[PDB]
This record gives sequence, structure tokens and C-alpha cells, in this order.
Amino acid sequence: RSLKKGPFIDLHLLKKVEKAVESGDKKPLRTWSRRSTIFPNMIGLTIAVHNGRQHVPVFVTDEMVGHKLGEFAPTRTYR
Amino acid sequence: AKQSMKAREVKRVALADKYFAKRAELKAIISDVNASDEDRWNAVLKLQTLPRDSSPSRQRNRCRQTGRPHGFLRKFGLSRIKVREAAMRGEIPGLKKASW
Amino acid sequence: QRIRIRLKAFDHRLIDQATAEIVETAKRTGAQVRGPIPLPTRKERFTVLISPHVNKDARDQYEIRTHLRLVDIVEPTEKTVDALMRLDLAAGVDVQISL
Amino acid sequence: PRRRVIGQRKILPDPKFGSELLAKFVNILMVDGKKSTAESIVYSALETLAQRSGKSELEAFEVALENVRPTVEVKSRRVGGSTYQVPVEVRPVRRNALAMRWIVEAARKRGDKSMALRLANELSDAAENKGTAVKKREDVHRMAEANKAFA
Amino acid sequence: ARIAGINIPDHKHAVIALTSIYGVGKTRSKAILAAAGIAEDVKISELSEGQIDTLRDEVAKFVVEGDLRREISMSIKRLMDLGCYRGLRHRRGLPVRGQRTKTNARTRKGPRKP
Amino acid sequence: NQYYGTGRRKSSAARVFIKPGNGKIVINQRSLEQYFGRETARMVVRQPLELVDMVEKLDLYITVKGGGISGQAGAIRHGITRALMEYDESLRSELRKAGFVTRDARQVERKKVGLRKARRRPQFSKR
Amino acid sequence: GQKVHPNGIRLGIVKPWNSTWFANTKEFADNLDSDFKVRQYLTKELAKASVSRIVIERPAKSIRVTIHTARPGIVIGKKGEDVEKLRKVVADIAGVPAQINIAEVRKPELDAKLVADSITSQLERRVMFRRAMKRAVQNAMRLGAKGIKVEVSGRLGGAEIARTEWYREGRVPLHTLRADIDYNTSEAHTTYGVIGVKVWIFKGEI
RNA sequence: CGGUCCGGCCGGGAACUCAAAGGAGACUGCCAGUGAUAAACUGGAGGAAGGUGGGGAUGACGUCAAGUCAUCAUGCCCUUACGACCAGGGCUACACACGUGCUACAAUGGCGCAUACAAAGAGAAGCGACCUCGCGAGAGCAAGCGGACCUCAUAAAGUGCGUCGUAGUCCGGAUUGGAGUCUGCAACUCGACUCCAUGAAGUCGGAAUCGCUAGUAAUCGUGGAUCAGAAUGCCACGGUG
Repeated sequence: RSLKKGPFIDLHLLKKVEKAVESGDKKPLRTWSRRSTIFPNMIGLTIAVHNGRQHVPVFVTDEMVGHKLGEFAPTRTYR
Repeated sequence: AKQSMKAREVKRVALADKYFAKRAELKAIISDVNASDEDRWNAVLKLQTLPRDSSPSRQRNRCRQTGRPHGFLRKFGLSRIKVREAAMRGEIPGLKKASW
Repeated sequence: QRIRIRLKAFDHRLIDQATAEIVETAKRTGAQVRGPIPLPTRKERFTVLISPHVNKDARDQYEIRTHLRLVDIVEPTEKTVDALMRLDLAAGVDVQISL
Repeated sequence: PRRRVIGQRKILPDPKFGSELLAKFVNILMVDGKKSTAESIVYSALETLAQRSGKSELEAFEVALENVRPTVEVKSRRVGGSTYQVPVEVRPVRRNALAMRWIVEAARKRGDKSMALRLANELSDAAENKGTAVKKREDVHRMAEANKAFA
Repeated sequence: ARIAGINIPDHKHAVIALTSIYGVGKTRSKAILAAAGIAEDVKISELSEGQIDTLRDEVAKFVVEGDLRREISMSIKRLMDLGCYRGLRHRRGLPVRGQRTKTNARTRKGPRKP
Repeated sequence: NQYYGTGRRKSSAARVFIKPGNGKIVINQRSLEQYFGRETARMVVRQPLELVDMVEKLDLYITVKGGGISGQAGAIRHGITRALMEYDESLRSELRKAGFVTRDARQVERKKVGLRKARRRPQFSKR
Repeated sequence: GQKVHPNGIRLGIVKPWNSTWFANTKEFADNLDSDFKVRQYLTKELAKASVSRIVIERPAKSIRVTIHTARPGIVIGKKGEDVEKLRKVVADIAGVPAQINIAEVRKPELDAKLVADSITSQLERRVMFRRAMKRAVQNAMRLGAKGIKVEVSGRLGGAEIARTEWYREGRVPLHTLRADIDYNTSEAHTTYGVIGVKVWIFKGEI
């Protein structure tokens, strides 16, 4: 629901992703930017998204492109 | 309010005067113009490298005397309580109790 | 050309005194005066809670009345212009000079 | 009104017929301050209830009112620890008010298409001494005859 | 009669009768009747069969029928299998679009149970 | 010559000029039927010159601002009564007894703090 | 019940405003804050000068302050050096050039602000509150006041349970808007907390 | 009264609406009757208004150790932390219970086209017209306006014609899917709005209970504060009544 003038992604996460893909398979990416959009060059990486207390590991697939990172890290515990 | 809250507001006002007065206006102009560089204006990434407190939307209007963040009035720059205190003492020009 | 004067104040007695002073300054100078035309009063209103905590039903309603007067001089002799441009009026009165 | 003796407000006459009865009927039928909406309903109903009989309009409306007008009603009373129902004589103004209110509530409790049709049918039934308005008047008179001992 | 949308629309004003198709609202019904050449206030009766064939030819342009149900089921299933926030809200029958769950979730939660 | 009268109601103010002789009524460059589609509004406007027998004996030129249909009709009635008293001044008793010379001072009551309307108070719960 | 502020209810009826400038929305809050800072500095600096009222008016591009005091020689000082020092910092606070006038309070026993200040000073000197209240009432009444009542509240005499006490002489018609009622308050900061003093002085009607 | 592109628009006029300053006016003042020849009460005249004309502000001594130490001020505890900075999250959870509201269950109505009549307000890091593009939210360009001048800003119920014909419907709009707009560094948790699609419950509500005496209730729109954005709340305004 952001305008159609381009998606948003935090710059530090962008540079982390480029350094991770250019250097081959790496460790999970620890990030707090739940608001960043999942881009096609992140397919294959597992980003550890902060959820408030932990960094939830999220293995990115082609079906996730377009979502925000926080959509795969629930912040509230309910049983 | 605490002293740290007032200091935060002061710092935010200062940062908003420093950066967002010219630099961020320029960047948001580059971001909103449809005629310019629909591919790599690079303005969107540069807008987030600026401090967050430089955004004027992060400022909260507080009473100029107590720092209260609720019940603010832009006409007087005071919260409702201090507005009433100054009004009853005759320190706000022209302001008086209304009836109709 | 012609000069119109817009007077603003919170007290109507004060703005009437200022307008009287202006029309005497002009007429005693020998210019013609159209006015003073009482323009509508802009009364801002404010409703505030009078309680420190809750008690929302307890409120005070205040208001500020802004009084407006319009004074026009059709042929402003240099006498009239430099006479009114150095007039001494009350502190609580705002004067505009449009040419 | 604990002490208040109160006068009377000025009701305007009907624009079409010049009757205060019809004006109060429109007032009773009106909802949400929609007087123009109620006047069209009343006028359509009076027209439809005119050709049927033959005695113009106002006359048909008065004939319908004559059958719904209650002469005596009961007033609840708490004296002997139980429900006392003293039959009191109804005043003419309250008579007309009750008749009109009953006719309106009976017309609104009908299955016809439009309120004009419901009103026309209710008034025709009342002129024929039947319907639910006449039913309510007979109910009230029955309840008064039952408690006649408490006058 | 019957349409390429199997469903059988009632015999009433064409603009409202075409709404019975799953996927055709009022706007799309008006658009179908406009692109076909049929008036909106004419009933489904009084319509020639050549005119109903025309309406079928126009409704064939839209994905409006069990096909649309399939595309909606596919999207909700993708959400649920992805495990995103909306997927979890769909799994538990809770409001998906930010509505409050403290009170007033009766459409998604159904009749209340103690 | 013209006989003038100013009528007012809730928010309306009608300027009524009457002239000797015809059945013409012009409200805001429109006829009475054109201006007032509501029959009560026409009955109210025609009302004062019915006690005084004027069918085609007076020409009315009316302008009216503010208010709604009924407020404007009452303002026109008030102005017509005033112009008629200016015209004859012996019709005073009749228009008094009819109740037309009285200015209806019923204005909308203001909204008050803590109330949903002028008098409508919020729903009260005890337990 | 809670009472209306007797000064604010009479503003424009029989009471003048203490700030008499005009400004639009742009400069209204700035002028209000600058007036507050000026009045605060003046009240802190002239604490021992018996200052009862600070009237602030803003001509076209300046500010002039009128200080109503019962000790004008103290505010002015030898060769006006003190009032000059006051003006030179009022000009800094307000930003615009400043001017200061000194108005004498001829009868300090009839000014509610000065009476309240006297009572709070006595309370802080550990003076019995009843004595101070009655002395204030007597001094005001023998000087021709039509009426006066003073009220003190909160841990009077070091009491553990707070109490409100008020003395009244003459006539104090708080419901008459035509009544010239001089009202002001003050707080005494003692070892047991704050004691609030309120003074009403009636000087006739119209 | 002349002129007119028919628009108070332009000469003009100062009449009227209105603007806003001053004044008049209502006092049981007058008449009659009742009444302790009193206070008063009932009615009448005149009058725009009649009996404190309507509404508001105005809240006595005190009561509830009533509310607020989290507006503020103020008489035990912490201090390399109970202080301070930051990012993310939460205050938005959800088996359930209650209070206050909005929308409905329809025909005194829904929809479509045409058309009439308000008041009160706000506006300069603001209101933003006209024109162009867009189905629309909006976008581009760009006047005027610190404003009885310009903008917000098309009042809506109403009225005329047509249709629907008592059905879970051309009622109702919940919910959900897809596509977008704008603000904002940033709409995932957790924004508002638009378009297409879908079309829950609901057919008048048990015990019980609330508001309101006249321009009131009921109903219909309008504006403002807070505010980058976010009103079904609050505060105000008028229409019908």
C-alpha cells in the first residue's frame, strides 16, 4: 500500500544482502528492519528478523517476494 | 514532563532545523518528481541516512511551561491547565470567559 | 492613489479611540475620509478541561474577539500621508496601511 | 406539572382542507420531523378514501374517527396494594387524540404496500366498524365495563 | 436463462439479474450490458437468444465463476502455507485486517462460546 | 408607491415591497409556485393578505436570505404583515389577533457541554 | 463547591488585563512565552521589593513593562542603576528593546497580592497563622476597605491533618460582577509542606 | 435611476438585508377582580417581547480522609541506576463479561436523473480555485487569499420524474481476495481513503432500563480543536420539526 514509486528497504540490510550474495552462502542475517521489503535477490538467504526479543530465522523463498520482513516474525505470544 | 523529555524535544527541533529545512526537502523533491530519473535517483536511500529526529513529524507539541504532551493548544503554546491559569490571571490578552 | 487603514484590536473601546484619532488626523489635515466601516468581528473560541485528571464534563469556554475597522482616504495629500505615517496609537491596536 | 398550569400551542390548519383535525393527524403520522412526507401520505389516503364512499374527504375521515373514539378508559391506581383500574370519562380532545393515534398504529401494523394504502384501508375499515383500531376501542370499553365497580 | 456462468439468473431487470453471477457486481453488470448493447431496465425475458449469446460472449472476458472461487482459494491457501501474519490470522479464524479482537470479532469468530 | 416591510424568522430575513394592485408575487426573481414547492410554505406566504381581502389588489416583490423553506416562508409572512401595516395601519388589530405581527423569537438552542444536543443528555447507567 | 476565579470572571467588566498587546496566531505563543519569562525573572529578582502587579504591553516593535510596587525606591535604587539593570535584561529576554515604568502602590494594606505575600512571609517566619490573618484583616479594614476575607490551608501550625481556616470582615460579594474585588494568592513553603493563602479585598462596586 | 455581454456587473445610490458601536425598550409600568386597604395572585389592554421573555456564565457554609504526588508545585527511597541514549516490540493481544456509541433490519424506503433553501468556522512549512490526466482515492500545472474580497465549499434531509413491489430483496453492509492513492525516514505487527469482487448477522430485540416539556425530542447535513496522516468520539452550527 506504499505508493508505486518504488518499494522500501533499509540501506544497511541492502548492503548486507549484496555482501552475502556476492560472497556465497553465509550465516543467517541478523536484522531489526522488519519494515524492509523482500527483494528477489534475497531468495535463498535466511534472514533472522527481530520480533521484539529474539531474531526469528526466516528462510526466504520466491513466494515471499513483495512481503515485509516482519510478516514472518510474530510479535505476540498466544496459546 | 521529565528533563530528558524536554531535552529530547529541543534536540529534535534543532535537528529538524538543521537538516530537513533544505536537504530533506531536496531529497523528497527528487523522490516525488515523476519526470526525474525513474530508475536510480538514489534519493530514497539518502533520505534514511539522515537522522530520524531531523524529521519534523517526530516532534511533539508540549506545553512551553510544563512540557505536558496532551491537551495542547497551538494558539497559546500551552496545555489546557496552564492556559486556564494564565487566562484567569489576566495574562492572555483579549481572552475571557465566553457565553452565548 | 488612495490609502485604506485596517485596524485590529481585542478591545472595541480602544479600536474606536484609535479610529477617532485617525479620522481627526485626516480631517484636520484636509483629506476626505470614507468610514469608519465596522467589519465583522472574528471571535475565536476555546473549550478546555478545567480538571487536572478526569472530569471531562467540567470545562470552561473562553473566547477572543478581534475587532476590525476600515478607514479609507480617497485623495491622500502628502500632508495626510506623512501625518498618519507618524501617528501614535495604543499598544493593543494593530494598524495596516495599504496603498 | 407539579404546579404548572400550561396553555396551548398554535397548530396551523391543513393547507389543503383547512382543518385542525387533519393537521394533528399529520402531526401524529409524522416521523423525524418529515411533515411533507406525512402530508402526502394523508392526502393520498384521504383521496383514496373519498371515491370509495362518496361523502368527500373530511366527512369520511370524521366518520372513521367516530367509530374509533373511546368514551371511557381505565386509569391504573395503586391504593389497595394491587392494580386498581378506575374507569374515567375521556375528554373530547383526548378522545380525538386517542382515536387518531390508534388509527395510525393500526395502519402501520398492516401488510399493504404503502402507508397511504394502509391508511386508506384502515380508515375504510373504521368506517365499516371493523379493523384493529375499532378492536382496540372495544378492548378499552370492555376493560372499563369490567371495572365499572371502581368508579 | 443460463449463462457461461452456469448459474441461472432470475427473470428481472438485466442489470440486477446479471449480479447473480459470482464475480459480477453492479458495476460489472452495467459494463456488460453497455458493451453488449442491451438496456439495463429490460427483463431477462423479452431478450432474444441471440442477445443472451451476446451476454455470454461478454461475460467470458471476466474470471467470474468457480474459476474465481478457485483463484481466491489459491490465494488464501498461499497465505496459509506461507505462514505469514495474514496466513496465521486465516488459520485461526481471526480478523485479518487489523480489527480489534478484544471485542467485536463476531464475523470471523462466529457465535460466542463460554 | 412601494410600502416596505422586513420580516424575520429563525435565520431568514425577507425584504418585502408591496405595490397597489395585481395578483403577482415574485420571490427572488421567481414566482411563488416556482420558489415554494411546498404547499404549507405557499399557504403561509399568502396567509396575511387573506384576512385583508387582497386577491389581485397588491403586488408583492420579495427577496429573502438565510434559513430554510419554513423559516423563509415565515419571514415573508412577517414582512408582508409589516408592509400591510405600513400600507393601511388600520389592519393592525386584525393582524395582531391573527398573530402575524409577533416576531417568532424561537431560535435553535445551542449545544451544551456534556450533552449530546441542546437538552439531549447521554445515556445514564446506575449499577 | 468550586468557585470561579474572581479576577478572570471580571475581565472586561471591571477588571483590566495584565497583558495588553495584539498579535496574530504566528506571534501569539511567542509573545506569551516571552511575557511569562519576563514576569518570572521580575518576580524572582524583585522578591523583596513588594511587587504586586506586572503589566506588560507591546507597542509596534518593542515592549514596555509597568511594575506596580509598594517600595519604588528599592526597585529604582541610587541613580536608577537597578531599574536600568532590570531593563537591560528585560530587553534580552523579550528580544526587542525594553522600557520599564514604576507605579507606586500607595496603600499596600489594600492589595491582595501584597497582603498574601506578607502572610506567607510571616508563615515562613514561624508566625502563628491566626495572628497573621487577623492582623491582615484589621489592617485592610481600618484603611477603608469595604470588606476582606483571607483564607489559609494545609497543615496549619505543623498539624499532621491539613485544615483550612478563613477570616472575614465587612462585605465580599463574589457573585456581583460589578463588584471591584481584588483577589490574589500565594504559597508558603514551610518545613511541613505548602500552605496556600487566598485574599479577597472588596473596594466597592462599579 | 441610466447602461448591460443579463452576471450588482458598471455608472451610481445609502434606501433595504447586513456589518458593529451607541441608545431606546419590560418595570406587574397601566386596567379590572381577588386578597389583612399588605405582599402577592388571576385575567385584560398595549407591545417584537409579559411577568426572573429564551439560553448561557455565575456553584453559599460544608459533605464524601471523593479525584489528581503522572500537568504543576510540595514535606521516604534509587544513584555506574528506580537516572540517561538507542533499535525493535507492546500499549492494537482475545475463551469471555460490561458501559457508551455508529450502522441497520427497510416502501414515511433503496437506487438513478434533474433541481431548491443554511448557519457557524478555519487558513501561510497553510487553505488551495481554474484547466489537464485518472473510474476513483488523487496527480500535474498554477491564480487568489493573513482573507465580509480568495479557498476549504457541491449542504443534506426536501422537491419533480422513473424504477424496485415485500423477497434476507435493487434492504443491510460485516468479512474476505485482488489492484491502488496519499501522508510519513517507514503503513508487517498497526493508518486513512479509492476501485473491482464477495455479500455475515440482522425481518424491531427477554428480564430490565435511558433521554426528553418546544424550535425541545426525532431526524438531516456543516465546521473546528488535537493533528504529517489517523473521528462512528468531543466541542460547536444551522435545516425540517
